[PDB]
Amino acid sequence: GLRSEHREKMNRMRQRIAQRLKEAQNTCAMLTTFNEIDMSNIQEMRARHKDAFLKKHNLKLGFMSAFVKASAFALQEQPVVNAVIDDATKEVVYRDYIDISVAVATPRGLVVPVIRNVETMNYADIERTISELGEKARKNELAIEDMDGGTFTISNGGVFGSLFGTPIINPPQSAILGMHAIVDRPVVIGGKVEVRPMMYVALTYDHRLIDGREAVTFLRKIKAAVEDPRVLLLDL
Amino acid sequence: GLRSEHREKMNRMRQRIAQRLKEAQNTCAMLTTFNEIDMSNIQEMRARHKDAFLKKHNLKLGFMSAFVKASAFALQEQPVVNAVIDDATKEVVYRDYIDISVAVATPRGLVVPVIRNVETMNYADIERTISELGEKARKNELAIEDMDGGTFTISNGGVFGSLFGTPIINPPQSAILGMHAIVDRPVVIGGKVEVRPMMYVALTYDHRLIDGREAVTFLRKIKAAVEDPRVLLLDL
Amino acid sequence: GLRSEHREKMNRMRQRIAQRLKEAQNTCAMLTTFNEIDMSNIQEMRARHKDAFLKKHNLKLGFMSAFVKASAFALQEQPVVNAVIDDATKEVVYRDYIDISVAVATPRGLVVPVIRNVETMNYADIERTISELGEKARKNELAIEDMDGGTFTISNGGVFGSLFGTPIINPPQSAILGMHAIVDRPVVIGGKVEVRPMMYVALTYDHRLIDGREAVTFLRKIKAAVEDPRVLLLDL
Repeated sequence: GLRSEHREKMNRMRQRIAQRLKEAQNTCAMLTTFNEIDMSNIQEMRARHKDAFLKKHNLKLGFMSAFVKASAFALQEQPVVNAVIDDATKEVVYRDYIDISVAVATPRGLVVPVIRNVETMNYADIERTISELGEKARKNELAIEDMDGGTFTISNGGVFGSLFGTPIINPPQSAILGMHAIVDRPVVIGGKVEVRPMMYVALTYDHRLIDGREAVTFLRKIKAAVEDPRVLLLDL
Repeated sequence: GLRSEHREKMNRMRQRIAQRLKEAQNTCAMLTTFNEIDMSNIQEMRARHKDAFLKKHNLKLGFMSAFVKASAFALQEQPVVNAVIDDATKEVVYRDYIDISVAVATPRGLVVPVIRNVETMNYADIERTISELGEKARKNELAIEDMDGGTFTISNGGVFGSLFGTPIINPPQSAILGMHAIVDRPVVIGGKVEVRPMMYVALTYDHRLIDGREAVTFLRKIKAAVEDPRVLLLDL
Repeated sequence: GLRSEHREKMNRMRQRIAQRLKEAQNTCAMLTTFNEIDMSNIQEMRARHKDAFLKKHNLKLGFMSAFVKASAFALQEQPVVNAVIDDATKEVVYRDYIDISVAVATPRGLVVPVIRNVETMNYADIERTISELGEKARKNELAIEDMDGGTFTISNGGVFGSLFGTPIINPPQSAILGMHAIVDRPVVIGGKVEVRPMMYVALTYDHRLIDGREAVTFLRKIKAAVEDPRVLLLDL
């Protein structure tokens, strides 16, 4: 055999990132709750609205916008999940606005832009902002003010094939949604086993501020808004 | 868009609750292990003993009592899981008695009464105590001595539709059982795919005191006692 | 009812173990990601190569060696997962060698020997080392130098029937693989529901050093190497 232990020194900013990551766990009391979403409806919608959508808006219709809009609706329903707890003053600051940070992928790494005031956006606007920030961040010119102060987060581990896992809360928030890969699985529809494209979804919430019942109902609201997008119009 | 950050100050007791919650994680070394329970037998039992049980005892036959009794049996089998570790004296205090705290739901919130000395109770007694405490706590007159000093806990996230998640240990204990919603899922019975009502069950245990093998065997014991209630009579 | 709280004092070494266990969580930023592995191929291989393998090597062909070799291949593919982070000097020490610690079961308890330089071993060598250490540790004569300094770990909760759970990183490492019990489950093969022997696999990684994408790809690499062992020969 052989032995060798070459090494590299940790730079300043990576050390800062590690310290911040540990502070995130040492500040919040994190727990996770899982659920499954039937992705048939979104796939069926996009597989026929993609062509006309591409012609109209010069954009590709992914399913990220549906999740972003559903999460925005769920947050609007339950303000507490949109709030954050500040220990420096012993105050639970609420927020009337809602902006969401979505992770984008670059060969150099992954970064998290922010979508400002998502409550007034359609699917087209969300997709356009996502594409604009994904091409703007592909080149390194992404400034701090486009990454600062998200209230809620959506993490994408699905594109790499994970089944389900526990994400970690980005410091200045109270929750994070972690999506995962879509897999064909057998499910029971109307008392009969059937094959559908399903995906597990995991939510991590700060148990100090958000009760377990609140987190579970919030996740079920996201599920309801993603399975049948027409729920968004009914304000149901 | 618009921005507004109205806020509310955290009261004394909620701050104390948050501090206690963080102390719970900073004291124990928590891990989780999951399993699945086939709920066919309990449903079939209650769907035909409900009427005569209601006439005899003036009570509704839920499946909470079955889980409470099965957990009591499992705890009696493995004393270590019923013990707690005291850092203030460096002693692992065992307990010959067994009392279990079960979470009840109220519109104002959720609270956790205690069932004293569950080892000598039938299903009828457990159901009667649960109903009595659920109606007594519906009105606010629930005193401290009815909530102090549980050795083991059963958490109910199922009624809200969660699939599975990781609960957090109530401070003065070594484990907690978290039930979840019952869903019809395809399973393999005798080499053939079949549809049954299943439910995921999660156990969180303090890894300092309880070994992984012990936790897994304890969870399997609960599964065995809940799938086939006649195991309780055999002392098997 | 009755009450009694006899107790036993925690000895020195068990207290040290608990302190080390808590230090493990307070040092690393741990997260978990899960996946499922189709175990048909390994079962089919061993169910017909077992007899000739037993005659040739006087050994029983388990599936532990396949997992050990697949994990070694995955580690060799991604050096960062094999590295560890040292806070005492602010350096990320890499390792050109690879040794793996595998948990063995004894009636007195469970212990974790080490397999040195697994990158140059076949299935036969890994099985022989596992058997030798399992019989050597059955008797208490297992020295420290046979347990010190593993770079990666494989934990066995399957033999006790667990479905899936979150293991805890052994201090001087950056990841741990936790296997679980094999269960027959319905899966979709070529658009049609089918019954196969499956098993959930969980990876716990230190989020300070290993990115989520890296962990997910590493787990998928293990899955690819275990489902089709011929991937090992192709260096694919």
